Amino acid sequence: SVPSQKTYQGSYGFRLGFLHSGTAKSVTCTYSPALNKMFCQLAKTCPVQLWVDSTPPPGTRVRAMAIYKQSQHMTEVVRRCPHHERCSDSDGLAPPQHLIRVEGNLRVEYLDDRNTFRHSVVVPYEPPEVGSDCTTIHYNYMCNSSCMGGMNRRPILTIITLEDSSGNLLGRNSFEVRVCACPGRDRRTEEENL
Ligand SMILES: [Zn+2]
Repeated sequence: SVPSQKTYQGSYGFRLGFLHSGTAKSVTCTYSPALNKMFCQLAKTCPVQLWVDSTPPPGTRVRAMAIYKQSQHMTEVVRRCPHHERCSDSDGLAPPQHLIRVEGNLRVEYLDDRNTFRHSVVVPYEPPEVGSDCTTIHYNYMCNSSCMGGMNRRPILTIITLEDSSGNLLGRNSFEVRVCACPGRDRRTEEENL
């Protein structure tokens, strides 16, 4: 089937935020508010912020999953291409087929859905620090959008879900993603078409 991608702030006022990085040649990750699209480099740190109005109960978890944006590819599971799947970039935690990984969190958990076969990565939800207003999760995309045999130029969306310790849905948000070599340039160019 196909995972829901409907925005749902829920009772905790769950929202996503991103760094305002700009489009200079040096940027490794930059978000476009106009396109609700993230442009980032392969395996590089991609900061995604979790903003809430109320602190979720203990045991709450955060899940990330990718799905193809185009309706004619939506049913196809998003996974790494043969090359990167076989490439030796393993961190010892993430399965080799998974596109999305989380770095700097030893409590990260990966899942191959037994029924839908969709891949996803989840971490415990942690309240914002003192003086801090949001929680930051560092994601890494282990395949380029252009990868032959993988996404193969097909656009993807990343769906972030907030769930309780039992898996019940608490909140949902999403954004488009493009993994490329020059995020800044690519973002600036796609926004010109506006
Ligand atoms: Zn690849």
